[PDB]
Amino acid sequence: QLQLQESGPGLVKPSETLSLTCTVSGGSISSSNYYWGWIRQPPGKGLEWIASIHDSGSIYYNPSLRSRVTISVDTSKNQFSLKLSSVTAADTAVYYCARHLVWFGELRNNWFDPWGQGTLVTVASASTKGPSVFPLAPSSKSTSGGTAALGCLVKDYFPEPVTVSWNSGALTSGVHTFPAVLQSSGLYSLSSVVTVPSSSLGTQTYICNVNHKPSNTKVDKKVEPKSCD
Amino acid sequence: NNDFHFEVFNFVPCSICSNNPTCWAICKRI
Amino acid sequence: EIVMTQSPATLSVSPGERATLSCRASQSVNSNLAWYQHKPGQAPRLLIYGASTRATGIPARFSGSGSGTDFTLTISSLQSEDFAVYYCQQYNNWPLFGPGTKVDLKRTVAAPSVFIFPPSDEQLKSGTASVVCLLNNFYPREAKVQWKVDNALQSGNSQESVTEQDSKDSTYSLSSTLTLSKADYEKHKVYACEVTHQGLSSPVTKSFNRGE
Repeated sequence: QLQLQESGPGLVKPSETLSLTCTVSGGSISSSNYYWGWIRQPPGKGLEWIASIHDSGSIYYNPSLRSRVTISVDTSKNQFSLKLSSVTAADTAVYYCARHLVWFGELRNNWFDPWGQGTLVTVASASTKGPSVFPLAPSSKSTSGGTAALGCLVKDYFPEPVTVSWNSGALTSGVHTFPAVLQSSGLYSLSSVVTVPSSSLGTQTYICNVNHKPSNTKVDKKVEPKSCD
Repeated sequence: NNDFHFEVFNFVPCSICSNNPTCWAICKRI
Repeated sequence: EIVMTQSPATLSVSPGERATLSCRASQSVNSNLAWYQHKPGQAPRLLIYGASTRATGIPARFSGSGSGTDFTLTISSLQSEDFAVYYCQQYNNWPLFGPGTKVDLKRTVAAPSVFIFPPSDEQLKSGTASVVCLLNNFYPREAKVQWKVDNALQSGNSQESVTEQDSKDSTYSLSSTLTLSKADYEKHKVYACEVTHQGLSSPVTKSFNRGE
């Protein structure tokens, strides 16, 4: 089955260039009558299409972005890339790669099917900071019935995003990872919580796995009940 | 601004014109 | 210049009824109109193209109708799974998308479970104390969370974040984080989180004393 995977820097300094690469697998880009493109979505704005490229080297541009877009295809490694010059904060967004069906036949074809999962780009004048991870310890005060709540607190990181898993992916039922909030410090902060059978508290081990890719920070924090004295 | 701006392509590949006559005017075989 | 609008911006829909939903174009676009579904954190998915044509792999509950300037996407027998944002896209000249409309689910009111967490000893080493209070699996989204320290209410020192509407049971969760400094976390002793909400007959207060 056809799949697209973006990869590219979480963080890029303003007045510089952003480059992303899509790696298509489960189908070949050449030879193929399909264009390959990038769409982006800034936080709390609509989707905006950027450019697409066809195996033949034909390039379909959004005109409002054309002057700043370089888009290319490496037919052998099954990869097309986007380069966007002189970026501003207006360029912070989730960038998706997609297959672009263009056709000028009987029934026009000008859509994107299917898409990749997006990658968050951030344009920031700043430096990456990795998170500090703190336990949200179970207590008598974090139980209701026979269910207990515990979690991790991922603080002071930049930029987004962090991924949080529990027990290296084993535990995924009852997990709630909240959207990051911006703090006054200018950094993000998040918190992941899971509800588990309180009968299991002292016997099952609960570890939160935090991964902040833009700074090669990985943290595993075991979550035990806070010394109750 | 409708009815197919081909001006927003660098060129148009003859391969996606089907029978569209206006398309076949600009396009380019490869 | 074309311009795509959608209405309503957001829409709450009982599980099972039909959500009827619209896209409008400034000039006309004939039938060069697609619709996409975008569940949060997942990839967009083409629902319909041709302004009426269902893409392969799409249930017959989702149909598109319309032309020129007025389109409509309708989801009959709406499921909880369907909770996401829907964008339309015109392709008359080139790809332009609409602002999107968020489709929320309705369900019966559900009171939150309230849990509270004192700060980690590790964080207190650092100079800041974060107290967390959690409302789990409630409906609807609106909830008042007030902090009290020594029966002293607080202001401007707390932050919340709410999860996406759960695609299974259609609920929400919320976390409030009261941030203090290590010092004044010690100048006080009772940390309380008061919750008021539609599922509760009266407000409820989870609290702990420092050190149990």
